[PDB]
Order: sequence, then structure tokens, then C-alpha cells
Amino acid sequence: SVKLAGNSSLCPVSGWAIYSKDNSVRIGSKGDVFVIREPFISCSPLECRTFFLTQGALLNDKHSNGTIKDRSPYRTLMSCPIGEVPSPYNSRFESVAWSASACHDGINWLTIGISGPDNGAVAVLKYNGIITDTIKSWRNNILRTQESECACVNGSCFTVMTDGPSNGQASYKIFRIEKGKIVKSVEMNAPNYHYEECSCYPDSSEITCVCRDNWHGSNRPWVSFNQNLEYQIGYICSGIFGDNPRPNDKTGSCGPVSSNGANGVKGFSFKYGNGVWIGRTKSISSRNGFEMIWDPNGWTGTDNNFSIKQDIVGINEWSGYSGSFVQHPELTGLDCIRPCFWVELIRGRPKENTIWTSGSSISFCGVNSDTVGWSWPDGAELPFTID
Amino acid sequence: SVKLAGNSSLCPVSGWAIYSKDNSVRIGSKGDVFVIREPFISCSPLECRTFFLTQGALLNDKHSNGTIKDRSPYRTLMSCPIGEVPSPYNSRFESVAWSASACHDGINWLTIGISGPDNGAVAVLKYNGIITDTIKSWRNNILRTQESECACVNGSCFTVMTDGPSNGQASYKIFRIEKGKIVKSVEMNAPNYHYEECSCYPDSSEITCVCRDNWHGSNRPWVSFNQNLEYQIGYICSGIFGDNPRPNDKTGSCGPVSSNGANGVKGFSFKYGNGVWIGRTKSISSRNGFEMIWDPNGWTGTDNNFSIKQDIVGINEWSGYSGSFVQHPELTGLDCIRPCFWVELIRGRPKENTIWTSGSSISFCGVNSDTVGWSWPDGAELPFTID
Amino acid sequence: SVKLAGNSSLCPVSGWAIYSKDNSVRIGSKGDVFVIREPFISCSPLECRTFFLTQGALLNDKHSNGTIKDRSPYRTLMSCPIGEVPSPYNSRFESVAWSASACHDGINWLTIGISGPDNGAVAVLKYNGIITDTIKSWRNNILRTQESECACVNGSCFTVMTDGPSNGQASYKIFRIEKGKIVKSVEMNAPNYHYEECSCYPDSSEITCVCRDNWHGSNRPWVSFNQNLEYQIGYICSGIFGDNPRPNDKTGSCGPVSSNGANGVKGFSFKYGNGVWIGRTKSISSRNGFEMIWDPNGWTGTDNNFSIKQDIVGINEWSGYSGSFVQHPELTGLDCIRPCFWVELIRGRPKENTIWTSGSSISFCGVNSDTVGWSWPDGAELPFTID
Amino acid sequence: SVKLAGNSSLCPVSGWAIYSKDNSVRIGSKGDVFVIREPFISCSPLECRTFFLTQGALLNDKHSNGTIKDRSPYRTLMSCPIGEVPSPYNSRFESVAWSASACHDGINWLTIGISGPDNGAVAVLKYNGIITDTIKSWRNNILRTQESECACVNGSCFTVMTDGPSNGQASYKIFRIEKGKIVKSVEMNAPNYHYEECSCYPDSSEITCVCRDNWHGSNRPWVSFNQNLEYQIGYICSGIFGDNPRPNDKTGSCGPVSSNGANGVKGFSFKYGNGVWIGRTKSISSRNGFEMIWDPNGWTGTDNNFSIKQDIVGINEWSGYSGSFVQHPELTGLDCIRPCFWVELIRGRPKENTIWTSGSSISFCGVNSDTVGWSWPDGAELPFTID
Ligand SMILES: *[C@@H]1O[C@H](CO)[C@@H](O[C@@H]2O[C@H](CO)[C@@H](O[C@@H]3O[C@H](CO)[C@@H](O)[C@H](O)[C@@H]3O)[C@H](O)[C@H]2NC(C)=O)[C@H](O)[C@H]1NC(C)=O
Ligand SMILES: *[C@@H]1O[C@H](CO)[C@@H](O[C@@H]2O[C@H](CO)[C@@H](O[C@@H]3O[C@H](CO)[C@@H](O)[C@H](O)[C@@H]3O)[C@H](O)[C@H]2NC(C)=O)[C@H](O)[C@H]1NC(C)=O
Ligand SMILES: CC(=O)N[C@H]1[C@H]([C@H](O)[C@H](O)CO)OC(C(=O)O)=C[C@@H]1NC(=N)N
Ligand SMILES: CC(=O)N[C@H]1[C@H]([C@H](O)[C@H](O)CO)OC(C(=O)O)=C[C@@H]1NC(=N)N
Ligand SMILES: CC(=O)N[C@H]1[C@H]([C@H](O)[C@H](O)CO)OC(C(=O)O)=C[C@@H]1NC(=N)N
Ligand SMILES: CC(=O)N[C@H]1[C@H]([C@H](O)[C@H](O)CO)OC(C(=O)O)=C[C@@H]1NC(=N)N
Ligand SMILES: *[C@@H]1O[C@H](CO)[C@@H](O)[C@H](O)[C@H]1NC(C)=O
Ligand SMILES: *[C@@H]1O[C@H](CO)[C@@H](O)[C@H](O)[C@H]1NC(C)=O
Ligand SMILES: *[C@@H]1O[C@H](CO)[C@@H](O)[C@H](O)[C@H]1NC(C)=O
Ligand SMILES: *[C@@H]1O[C@H](CO)[C@@H](O)[C@H](O)[C@H]1NC(C)=O
Ligand SMILES: *[C@@H]1O[C@H](CO)[C@@H](O)[C@H](O)[C@H]1NC(C)=O
Ligand SMILES: *[C@@H]1O[C@H](CO)[C@@H](O)[C@H](O)[C@H]1NC(C)=O
Ligand SMILES: [Ca+2]
Ligand SMILES: [Ca+2]
Ligand SMILES: [Ca+2]
Ligand SMILES: [Ca+2]
Ligand SMILES: [Ca+2]
Ligand SMILES: [Ca+2]
Ligand SMILES: [Ca+2]
Ligand SMILES: [Ca+2]
Ligand SMILES: [Ca+2]
Repeated sequence: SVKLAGNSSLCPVSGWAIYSKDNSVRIGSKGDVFVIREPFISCSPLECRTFFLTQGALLNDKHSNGTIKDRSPYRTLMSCPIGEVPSPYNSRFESVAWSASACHDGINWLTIGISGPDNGAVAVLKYNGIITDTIKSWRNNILRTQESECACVNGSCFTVMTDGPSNGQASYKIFRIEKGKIVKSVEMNAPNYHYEECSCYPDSSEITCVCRDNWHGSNRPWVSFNQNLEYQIGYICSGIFGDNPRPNDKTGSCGPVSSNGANGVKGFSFKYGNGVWIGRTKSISSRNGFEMIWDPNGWTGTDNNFSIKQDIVGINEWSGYSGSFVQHPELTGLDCIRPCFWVELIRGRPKENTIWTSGSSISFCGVNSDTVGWSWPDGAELPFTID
Repeated sequence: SVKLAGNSSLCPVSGWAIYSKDNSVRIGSKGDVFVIREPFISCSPLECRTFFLTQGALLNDKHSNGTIKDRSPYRTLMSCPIGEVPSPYNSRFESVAWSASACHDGINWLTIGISGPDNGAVAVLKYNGIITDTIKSWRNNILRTQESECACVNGSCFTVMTDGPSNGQASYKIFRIEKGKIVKSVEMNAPNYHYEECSCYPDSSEITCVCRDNWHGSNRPWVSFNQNLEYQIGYICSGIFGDNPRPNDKTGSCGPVSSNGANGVKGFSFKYGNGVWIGRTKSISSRNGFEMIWDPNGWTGTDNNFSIKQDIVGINEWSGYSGSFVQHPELTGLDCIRPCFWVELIRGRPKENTIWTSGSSISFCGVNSDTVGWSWPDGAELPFTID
Repeated sequence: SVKLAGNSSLCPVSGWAIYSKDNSVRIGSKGDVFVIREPFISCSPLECRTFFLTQGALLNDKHSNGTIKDRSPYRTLMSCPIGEVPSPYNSRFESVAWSASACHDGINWLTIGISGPDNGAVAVLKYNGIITDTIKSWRNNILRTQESECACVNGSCFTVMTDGPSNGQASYKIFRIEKGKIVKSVEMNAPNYHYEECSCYPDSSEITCVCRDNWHGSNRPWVSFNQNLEYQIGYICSGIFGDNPRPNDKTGSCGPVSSNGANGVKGFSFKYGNGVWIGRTKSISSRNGFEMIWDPNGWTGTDNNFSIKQDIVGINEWSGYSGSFVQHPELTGLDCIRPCFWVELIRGRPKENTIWTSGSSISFCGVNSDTVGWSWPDGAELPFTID
Repeated sequence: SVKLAGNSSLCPVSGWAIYSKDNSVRIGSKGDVFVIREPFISCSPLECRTFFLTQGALLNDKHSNGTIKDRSPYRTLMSCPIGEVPSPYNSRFESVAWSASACHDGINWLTIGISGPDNGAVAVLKYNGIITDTIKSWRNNILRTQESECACVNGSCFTVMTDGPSNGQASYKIFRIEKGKIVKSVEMNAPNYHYEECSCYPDSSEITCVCRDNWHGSNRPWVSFNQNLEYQIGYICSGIFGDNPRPNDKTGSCGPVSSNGANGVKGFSFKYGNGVWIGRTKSISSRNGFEMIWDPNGWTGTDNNFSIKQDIVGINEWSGYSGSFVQHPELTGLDCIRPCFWVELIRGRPKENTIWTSGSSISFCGVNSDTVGWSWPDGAELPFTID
């Protein structure tokens, strides 16, 4: 076992090849499948796993009732091999949590699971399944984290946490974690910024995060930092807005775009110089459809022109959260860090007439060979027998 | 593989971070989950597992009928990874048993499973799944043991067993077991004491057990011994009574507290000098709620003052059995033995209108970083379809 | 990996300690559990497994209909860890078979699975799951084998097969198998003998088999042989008759006891000099109850006196097939071969008003420490929802 | 780990011994079993696995509705150990796909999964679960591949793909793949030929494929090539026609037999000099029955005489697809490549009155010891509760 170097650059990619699809909701109609949301993928040098927050209940059972609710004592972080349905029969228990992150440093798994009351939540850190540290809410207002994989470089793993209002200025901290122990942290000086649910990845020994502004930005905020946590901040400038909801594409801003800026959804983007691969919903007002857009100057440029668009989920189909995950050379045998991404396909409340809310997932990995756009939707027929 | 040293002291702890929650009853509403009770956790140098006594039946099936009953030929000791639901599809078979204990010496698993008739029960000992010894009832009155993990020190594992009345003077024996073979035992000379379901842990090469007096003590009895089985006995002196049922907190006794002393529940406590971490129900009359209390002089002092209280399960929620389990430095990489504990959340009979009785579990580990009190209850909605 | 020596003697035993119980039928009321019969246990140097013949169907499903039937194209030999329920989710596939045997030589598993038509059945031999040999019916009349573990000595494994009438003189062959290849066989010269479903075990480099006479013997025939297949034959002389059905205990015979000699049940016995450990039903006319009897001169003596009787299953409870299995020193660390045995608990047709027939199992291992008699029955409530 | 040599000849075989049967449909009546079709078997140096295309749904659930449909975004390639039912609880995820192939080179698994739209499908290649290459439709008309195992020789694996009409001239390409990377391909110059769903195996360092002519051939086309992709093409000359549908046996042709030549079914054959082992349905008009025929001059001879016929599935029972798979000396310890084959037993639409279509499987391996013909059908009772 050797720790991930994380010192190579991102592999340039021309398109996205489908990597997995679990059909969780379709199968859960009869099978014993967890009610879940906020799934995400993360890989070790040996395997890739799907992490997810259960509602401590199964699909098509009465306990799935009211699962639109975000936080409860019953939610747990669990994981299974990528592409398999999240079942009590194939899932490893990770932590008790209604907000989470996880990543492998090359030696062991780090998991971060947040539970407890809204006014005093505690993040429990585990390394190889052993509790190694905790961090408690510092603003007493829903301590929350990535809902996707943390990022590791040379034995150090990094994550971002938020505490404070979801509709106004909050507090954002970056953490450096070694073998499950917080060895350093810093609060970001980001007046008028809002950071939630960051999708972070390593690139040339540094970390880049693309996050969610739930306050007043329809474009996505970003934060990048080195291992010493010296950071820079900004927003993606492209007029191809990345959040949901958002306005129709137009002239963008390198600051928060106020138009339709309230609320949002977890998302991601990959930076390549001045260019950016943007993953986003197809709808500007709802969580449906998904597409990947290559914008050669979208990181720093404000125009709404782009070069490549690839369909992932049809506009008439439900989508939801999305996030980045990477495959290190230690896993692939490549000389660069390969970008992949996952999409949560949310079914149920509030948009559908069920008693429950749950999601399935799909994932893709970046390649330079031929690819094709299509739609790989959830595919479940609602409502269910339970409703 | 190397045997556990067990020669370091207990890690001082300021609070308890949640470690696991299986949501067994909620999931068993639809999923294939064993009807169980008397669960407990125990760890090896590699993993932690949940042990439990099945009723040889599944939740929401007719064979769960009458499972309030304590003993039968159908009950079996099984185990699964911690935090996972006890299912026939993820559970390892250990032993046929209606009373049990288990622990890992660093090399292999030792399991103790008691089955047979009330008037002649036999404990079957296994080492790495192979029968290595037996011990038969010596008072012909329900031979019974810990219902939690045994304690191991330098290749020797220790447990306590009881035989005799549950409402009067009984007989109590301590055993030293090496590779599944009983190498020494001694009967405790404890007139007017009553010991049942001891929660035992190693500390500085010696064993400390906190147990249940079902006869006439509302405080908990304890027994401590070295590897040669030279022992000391007493009761926790604190006026913060630990058993259930019990009186309201008042002036305690270093002997058995007669007030509300009959009946009881399995519990635990961690000794730190004259101080004690007490886990107990919140109700004085019923098995509901759970809290952790730090009493700096509660081991030897009789007053009812304390310094710290941390909520674990709300008073309006069902609890049940609780027990200690430790994580050795061989597992954690620490220089001390870490204290953890589990709580059984009992649902069904006799307090609820069902045909069945079963439990789920939660567990916590002691830390010196920030923690928070809350309520992590079972969360199941009774009755079930079967009733 | 090293091949089993099999050159030590049987461990003398004073009683039997319960080893496993799967509660298969009770659990199958709701869980996904195979309809099975003819289960048996066999161990490697690492683990013990339960082998069984499925009916290619699950309990409480319409396809369990008519499963009283012995042979069909759907029956398969599968296995799971001992004590676990036989489910499609935890069972390894072994072979297509309606008659079978299996054993581990210390290096790999040997399985023998017989399928095909009654008039031309073929035994398929597999070593490490690879087909290594076949043997076809030589009398064109239901080629059939042990339904329990074969026996291995120094890299050679041995089994017995029968072909011919179930109600008259048939043909019996012994096989020597090395790495899945038949290297030698011999037909037993046994006029007026009848051998079926032998329970064979190694002892001091030679093999002893105790079998079933379905023709005209209420006592059990035996055959013993060395590695060169030089054999001896006879019947257990004890007036404590071992087959079912049988007469009340009286003066026995060293030849086939004709009284109630037709029909029978698979069983076993362990020989110790002139003495014998006899496992048998409690009923003389039906497959219910089970007991272990130590008869110090029962191998060669015809009287009906005995020294020890241990209850296993109550007379008012269903039993069925039973068989021997051993644990070699390579597994136990002992200096002798330990005797164990399993009992099939048959539920359903023909004695019960269901559409199906299936069994669960219990097992015990011989010890010299204290033991106790009891009843560990199937425990299922029939009929089921399907009937 | 060492790569397969693939340089030995096929093991001559006189008959076929049954190897596996999963009883998937029977078990799926109650159990949680995937709706599948197009199953196939492939082995590594360690184990054999069943690959299959799920419909992203379970048997006896509403989402099995309309599963007669060949292609959708929900279909996925998964695998489980041979002989086990394809369940979400025991199946490994491989790829998103409605057409697939897979094989092991001795070091790692190669999987090929085709998904996307009919007019622009993309094959995603994975090596050890990591995406290594893609190939996109070149005729924009349903890119499709083997639906059985690819063939590996000295670290290179080979497959055949088709793109174009199913009822006329199409385009056929052979690929050489090393560690999941396409290193060479060539389009076959085969005017008036039609190739689909090739069953390919290695023999003496070269590859032989027997395929399906869906255009105008009731006999099967073949293509053979060396590692440099230098190929030869033709049709099986035997008057014992191998496709379905087909004419009654008569005088054959070394070119496509036009009579009943339209439509077809995936099949296989093993070449031995001028002779051929032919696997085929028993019915000339429908997918029922299965038999193995040895025709000593059937590869190059046009007569309808043969030497051996072995029954596999009765004519009154449903069959379906069939394919070859081999076991290399690296797995068996033999000095030749052993031929095996599997048969898909299709149940449901369009021939049966259900809402769904699914298959189970059986498999056989070639031996030179005694064998027997019989019928090992699916055995499920339709319709099901869902219909
Ligand atoms: C679990 O066990 C309980 C108690 O045995 C079952 O409830 C009982 O159901 C039986 C059968 O329906 C009832 O027995 C009948 O009693 C009536 C008189 O009320 C008598 O006339 C009949 O001859 C028969 O004996 C019984 O009343 C009833 N007991 C109670 C307390 O309700 C229950 O059905 C079982 N549940 C499952 C899921 O198996
Ligand atoms: C699987 O799919 C089939 C076909 O869609 C389902 O059968 C169909 O069920 C629907 C809903 O009940 C029926 O639609 C209705 O048709 C009537 C006219 O007959 C119309 O007045 C209603 O407005 C409605 O459209 C439809 O008749 C029926 N089709 C057939 C061929 O029976 C079936 O229910 C599905 N099965 C499962 C388990 O989901
Ligand atoms: C901690 C927590 O509750 N986080 C939220 C989250 C949150 O409400 C917003 O980002 C605003 O702050 O949004 C949503 C969402 O679907 O928008 C899911 C989350 N649910 C879970 N993580 N359980
Ligand atoms: C062997 C046995 O039956 N032990 C008991 C136990 C016992 O009744 C008391 O401690 C009094 O002696 O109490 C209880 C109880 O929930 O209070 C559960 C146990 N159930 C099981 N261990 N199966
Ligand atoms: C090959 C086969 O059918 N063997 C039989 C067996 C047999 O009928 C007798 O011993 C008489 O020959 O008896 C019985 C039995 O329950 O008595 C179960 C078996 N069923 C299975 N092995 N499948
Ligand atoms: C890609 C695809 O759809 N291939 C087909 C296939 C095809 O229609 C013919 O060979 C004609 O081209 O036939 C059949 C069939 O059962 O005949 C099943 C396949 N289904 C799946 N592979 N999913
Ligand atoms: C990246 O890290 C690896 C492992 O330490 C090292 O060998 C290599 O020199 C580094 N690459 C660069 C470009 O610095
Ligand atoms: C869901 O919760 C509501 C309480 O708001 C309750 O009324 C309803 O019965 C529940 N539904 C189910 C199916 O349990
Ligand atoms: C505890 O045991 C270890 C291992 O034998 C030994 O090295 C060490 O000295 C002991 N620790 C103390 C504090 O005595
Ligand atoms: C039994 O076999 C073992 C392993 O070969 C050998 O060492 C030993 O000498 C044998 N024991 C006897 C009593 O022959
Ligand atoms: C069982 O088989 C019989 C045929 O003998 C049939 O009549 C009956 O319907 C079947 N029962 C079930 C539940 O399928
Ligand atoms: C086949 O390959 C093996 C491994 O490279 C080689 O040793 C052997 O010579 C080859 N066999 C033949 C018959 O050429
Ligand atoms: Ca079920
Ligand atoms: Ca926003
Ligand atoms: Ca642009
Ligand atoms: Ca008490
Ligand atoms: Ca005090
Ligand atoms: Ca008889
Ligand atoms: Ca006698
Ligand atoms: Ca054709
Ligand atoms: Ca011919």
C-alpha cells in the first residue's frame, strides 16, 4: 500500500463514456433497496465505491414515508461497489450521518459523517473505520459538508465545510486531514460569497473545488488551495450558468450572478486553463435533464458561447445532484489524473405524488476516444405500491 | 497475527461520539432481518462486529410470534459487521445459544454459547469456530453469562457466569480461557451480592466488570480481578443509581441499594480512579431513554452530584440493554485502551402491542474532542403488518 | 496447502456438544431460502460447509409444489457456511445433482453430483469446480451415492456408490479418487447384503462406512477398507437396532435383521473397538426424534444393553437423515480425528399437509467434557401461506 | 498472475457432461432475481462466471413489463459465479450495455459493453473495471457484438462486431485488444455473407468464430484468423443445418443456405479437422429443444449424415441462445483447451402469455468419459403473479 501522489495534471478529455448505472429505484420496487439521497462515488487504488446517505429505510415500505426530509437520527452513510443497488445485503456501514464526505489516501478510507441537532452538529472522522477526530458546529446552524469525495495529495486529504445560513452570508472552512486527524484548518475570507456542497479534486498537487451558492448566485463559486491551505476564490465567469435554478444563458459574471441566484443544487466543473467542462441540468428552473458542456474560455470569460455539448439525461427526465470523482494513476496506470462524474437521479417528492423521496445514480468517465450523447434516466414507474 | 497486550490504561474521555446505528427494526419491516435481542459489539485487530441472539425467525413473519420468550432451542448466536442489519444474508453463524459472550485475543475469535434445558444448560466454547471446551450448569438453575464481550489480556480471555436464582442469592464464577480452553476458574465469595450479565473490560493488565444485581440492588455490583483470578468485589457507591428500575437520585451506598432493587437491566460503567462514567436509562421505572454521566467521585462516593451529562436516547424513546466494548491499541494505533459502548433499543412486547420482541442497536466511542448530546432512537413504527 | 494425513485414530468421546442449527424452514417462511433435502456437512482445513440438494425452488413459492419427489433435472448440489440458511444469496453452486457427495483432501474440494435419467444416470466429478471425471450407471437402475461427505487419506478420497434395486440385491462399488480422477474401483462381493447412502469416515489410514440396508435389514450394514480398496463387510451386531423403521430392541444379529428390514433411512455410527456410538431415530416406525447411544460391545455383540443415551431431538419432533463428518487435526490442532454428526429435520410431505417437502439441520461434535441431552427440533409452524 | 498461452489444440471430446444450472426463473418467482437475457459464461484462471444483460428490473415486478424489448438505457452487463441466480445481492456490475462481450487474458477481465442510441451506439471497453477504450458505430445501425466470451491468446484478446442491417448486407469487423486497448482492427471483406453474435474460441494460437447469418443463411457462417487478424471465411457445409429457423436436414452448402435463411439465433460449433460438433435447437421453426451432434465431415461435407447425437433439452421445452466457452490448461491442468458450452432457456414473450421475457441457463463441458443425453429445461411455471 502506497499513498496517492496526486501530483500529475488532469487528463484532457474530449467526451464522456458511461461508466455505471445502478437502476436502484426500478429494482427497489420489489428488491430490498435502501431509500437514499446524496450519493457519490469515490475510488481506492483497487476499487470504486458508491457512497450514499440512507434514510434508515427500504423502498416500498412504510418507513420510507416522509423521506423528503433532509436530516434525522436515522440517516447513515453507507457504501457499496459501484453500479450495484444500495441494499442492506451488499452495503458496508460507514458512519451515522445526514451530511458526509469520503476518500482514500492510498492506504485507508477516510470518512466524514455529520449527525446531531441542527444547532450543534458534530462531524465524526474515521480512518479505516476507527474514530480519529471530531469537529463541532461553530455557528450552530447546520454544519454541512461536500456530499462528494474529499481530495487527497501525498497522504493529506482535504475537504470543505459550511456552517451558517442557507439564504445569506455563512462561514466556510477548509480542512487538511492526515490519517483521520485534522492537522490544519482555515476559515475562508469570502464576504458576499456562498459555498455549499463542494466538488473537490486534486490537480498538480493542489485542490480545486466547485461548489453551490444557495444565497445569490446562479453561477458556481470556486475555491482552490495548496497543501498549506493557501487559497484563492472566485466564481465561474461563463454565461453558460451552472447552477439550478438559473437564468437563460447570457452574459455572465466573475462574481455571483444574482438573477435566479437563490437556492440551487450540488454540482461540479473541471478547470482546464481558461477552459471549463461544465456539468449542469438541462432545465433552468427544475432538476431535470443533464448535459456536459466544454467551454474553452468559460472559467475566466463571460460570454455564452461554447464548443461541445453532450447529452446525459433528457430534459423530460429527472436529474438532481452531481459531483466529480477522479481516478488516480495508481489505479489506472495513466500518467495523469482522470476526471469522472456522477449524477443523482431523484424520484418522488416534492415533484412526484409519493410518500417518499429517493434516487438512483449514473456515472461517466472522461476519455479522448469517440463518445455519444444520449439519455440514461432513472426509469422507475411511480407511484409505487406503498405510494 | 499477534495477541493483544491489554497492558495499557483506559483512554480518558470527555464525551461520546456516535459510532454506529443499524436501524434493524425499521429495515426489517420489509427486509429479511432476524428477530434478535441481547446484541453486543466486539472487535478484532481488523474489524468490529455486532453479535446477537436470534430467535431463529425474521421480523414481520409469523415465526416471530412469542419472541418475548428468553430461551428456546431455536435461538442462535450470530454476528455481522458493525452497523449492518442482522440478516441471514450477511450474518456469520457462531453458536447455538440463548446466552452468550465473545471476544478476540488478537489471533482468533472466542465464542461462548449456552443452550440446553434450564436445569442443565451447557456452555459451548469455540476458538476459531472449533469446539474447544464446555462447562455445564453447577446449580441447575439457568446457567447464564455476559451478553457482551469477554475481556482479553496477553492471550488469556476472561468471562463471568452465573447459576442460580434471579431473585435471591446465586452462584458466580470467573473463568480464565486460553485458546478456547478453560485453564482456571474460581467461585466468587459474595454473600448478599447478586451478579448477572457483566460488562467486562481490560485495563492495565487487569479486568473490571460492572454487572446487574437482579435481587436487591438498584446500584450496580462490580468485580475486578487480575490474570490469576485474584478478585475484589463491591457496588458502585454513587447516589446516581445505574440500574433499572431504581429510586430517584439520592444518597447512595457502597453496598446493594434495596430500594427498587429487584429486577434490573444489563448495563455498564467505566472506572477512572474514584470517578465513573455511568451509562443508564433516563426513566427510573422503565427501559426508556439513555444518558452518559461523568461522576468524578461516583465509584467510591455516595453523593448524587455529577459534572457531565450527555443525552443518548430521549426519555420518550425505548432503550434496553447496554454494554461496554473496547478498542485495543493494536486496532487504533493509540497508546491506551479506548472505551466504547452499545445500546440495545428494544421494540415490541411487553410494552408495545405486538406479537414479537426485537431490538436494534447504536454504539458510541469515547473521545477527547468535541461531542454533542441528542437522541438516536430505534425509529420503527409499530405495530407491523404481522402485528 | 497440505493434504490431510488421515493417519490418526478417532478421538474417544463421552458425549456430544451442539455445533450448529440453521433454522432454515422457520426463516424460509419469509426469507428467500432454498427448498432442500439430503443436507450434509463437510470441512476443509479452514472451514466447515453445509452441502445440500436443492429442488431448484424457494420455500413458500409455488415452485416448491411436489418437492416430495426425489429426482428431477432441477435439483442442484450447493453449499453454504455451516449454520447459515441455504439461500441463493449465500450459496455456492457445486453441481447439478439429485444424489451427491463431497470432501476436501486438504488442497481442494472434490464434489460428486449425479444427474440424468433413472436408467442411465451419470456421476460428474469435480475437483476445485473443474470436471475431472464421470462414471455412468452400470446397472441402469438409479445410480446413487452417499448423501454425505466422502473420506480422504493422504491425497486420496474414497466413496461408495450403488446401482440396482432398492428392494432387493443390488450392486455396490468402492472408489478411490485422486485430484478428481478415479484411479481405482472395486465391486463389493456382498450377496444378501444391501448398501445405500453410506456414512464414511477415515480412521488410522483406513475407511469405515456405515450404511443403509433398504432391502431386508433393520440393523445397519458396514464396509471398511484400506487405501488399496481391500475391504471387509458385515452388519452392526447390536440389538440396539439403528435403522428406521426397525423392531423394538431385542437380540440382534451380525447379519441383516429381517424384522421390519424393508425400507430405511440414511444413518451413521462410529466404531471404537468392539464398541459403537449409534445415532438413531427415537421412533421405531417413523422419522421422528433422535438420540445418541454408546454401546461398549455393540459392534460385535448382539445383546440390547447399552451404557449411555443422549437425547438430540424429542420423539414428538420430526427428524430424518443423519450422517457423520469429521474434523482432522489439520483443522483442530488435536492429535486425533474428531467425530461429529448432522441431523436432517424433514418437514412437509408425506407426513404433513403441505405441497412441499424440505428440511433444516442441526449438528454436534464429540467431546470429553460435560454435555447435556435436549431437543433441538426444526420449530417451523406448518402449513405455510403457499400451503 | 500469468497471461493465457492459448497455443494448445482443442481437447477431443466424445460427449458432454452437465456443468451448471441456475434455475433463475423458478427462483425468481419469489426471490430477487434480475430479468435477463443474452447470458454467457467465461472463465479466468481461478473461476468461471455467468455474464448477462439485465433489463434493470426483477422478475415478478412491474418493471419487468415490456422486457421483450432488446435495447434500452436501463440494460446493464453484470456477472455472478457460475450456477448462481443473477441477483442484485450476488452480482458484480460490469458495464452499461444492451450488447456485450467479456473475457480474461490470465491477468485481468476485459469487458465490452455497448450502449447509446441505435444510430450512434458506443462500445465501452474496460480492463479490470477501468475504461480503456471506446469504439463508436461506423454504419449508424445498431453496433452489436458477440453476446458471448471473447477469445484470448498470449495477452491479446479478440472479438467481432457488426454494424448495419439485420436483413441484408452489413459490415463486420475483427478487433485485437491488449489490456483493454484496441491495437488493431480490420473490416471483413465478405460480400453476400452475414455475421452476428459470433461464438469465438482459441485453438492452436488462432481464433475460430461460428456466428449467425440473419439475412439469408440457415447454416452458420464462420470466420477464423491469426493474431495479426489475417482471416478466412465460409459457412458450415453440413446438411445438418445449425441455425433457427431452418429447413429439414438435407443436402447442405458451403455458402449461405437461402431456404428459411432469414432470422436466426445465436449459436456455436466446434471444428475438429473436417468434423464439427454442432449445437442446435431441436425444432426447425422455433426456439425449443437442444441437441449436440457430432458430424465427422460436417465442416466441409454437405451430406446430412452424422455419428453422434446427444439430447440436452427436450423438443417440448424452450431453449434459446447458445454459445461456446473454453477452459484453458492454466485453469484445468490439462494439456489442451477444453470446449464447453452454455444454453439460454428463454421464458415469456413472445411465445408465452406474460408481460415479460427472461432466461435461465445451463452449461456443459466436453469430456472423453461416459455421458448421457437428457432434458434439463427451465422448469418455471408461467404465467407469474405479475403476469
Ligand atoms: C401469535 O400467537 C397468538 C396467540 O396464540 C395468535 O392469536 C391467537 O390466534 C388463535 C388462532 O386464531 C386463536 O385461537 C382461537 O381462540 C378461539 C377463542 O377466541 C377459539 O375458539 C379457537 O378454537 C382458537 O383456539 C386465539 O384466540 C388468538 N389469541 C389471541 C390472544 O389473540 C396469533 O394468531 C399468532 N400470530 C401469528 C402471526 O401467528
Ligand atoms: C404492463 O403493460 C401493459 C400494457 O401497457 C399493461 O396493460 C395495460 O394496462 C393499462 C392500464 O390499466 C390499460 O390502459 C387502459 O386501456 C383502457 C382501454 O382498454 C383505457 O380506457 C384506459 O384509459 C387505459 O388506457 C391497458 O388496457 C392494458 N393493456 C393491455 C394490452 O392489457 C399492464 O397493466 C402492465 N403490467 C404491469 C404489471 O405494469
Ligand atoms: C445538511 C443538509 O440538509 N443539506 C441539504 C441541502 C441544504 O438544505 C442546502 O444546500 C442549503 O443549505 O440541500 C439539499 C437539496 O436537495 O437541495 C439536500 C441536503 N440534504 C442532506 N445533505 N441530507
Ligand atoms: C438466560 C436468560 O434468559 N437471561 C435473560 C435475563 C434474566 O432473565 C435475568 O437477568 C434474571 O436472571 O433477563 C432479560 C431481561 O430482558 O431482563 C433477558 C435475558 N435473555 C436472554 N439472555 N436470552
Ligand atoms: C437417488 C435417490 O432418489 N435417493 C433417495 C433414496 C432412495 O429412494 C432409497 O435409498 C432407496 O433406494 O431415499 C430417500 C429417502 O428419503 O428415503 C431420499 C433419496 N432422494 C435423493 N437422494 N434425491
Ligand atoms: C443489439 C440487439 O438488439 N441484438 C439482438 C438481436 C438482433 O436483433 C439480431 O441479431 C438482428 O440483428 O437478436 C435477438 C434475438 O433474440 O433474436 C436478441 C438481441 N438482443 C440484445 N442483444 N439486447
Ligand atoms: C509525482 O510523484 C511521484 C511519486 O513520488 C514522483 O516519482 C514524480 O517525480 C512526481 N512527478 C512530478 C512531475 O513531479
Ligand atoms: C406518513 O406520515 C404521516 C404523518 O405526517 C402519517 O399520517 C401517515 O400515515 C404516514 N404514512 C404511512 C404510509 O405510514
Ligand atoms: C505492554 O506490552 C507491550 C507488548 O508486550 C510491551 O512492549 C510494553 O512494554 C507494555 N507496556 C507497558 C506500559 O508496560
Ligand atoms: C501421520 O502422518 C503425519 C504426516 O505425514 C506423520 O508425520 C506422522 O508420522 C504420522 N503418524 C503416525 C502415527 O504414523
Ligand atoms: C402442484 O401440482 C399439481 C399437479 O399435480 C397442480 O395441480 C397444482 O396446481 C400445483 N400446485 C401449485 C400451488 O402450483
Ligand atoms: C505453449 O506456450 C507455452 C508457454 O509459453 C510454451 O512453453 C509451450 O512451448 C507452448 N506449447 C507448444 C506446444 O508450442
Ligand atoms: Ca423479499
Ligand atoms: Ca444558486
Ligand atoms: Ca465561452
Ligand atoms: Ca436491580
Ligand atoms: Ca458525585
Ligand atoms: Ca432397513
Ligand atoms: Ca451391548
Ligand atoms: Ca438464418
Ligand atoms: Ca456428414
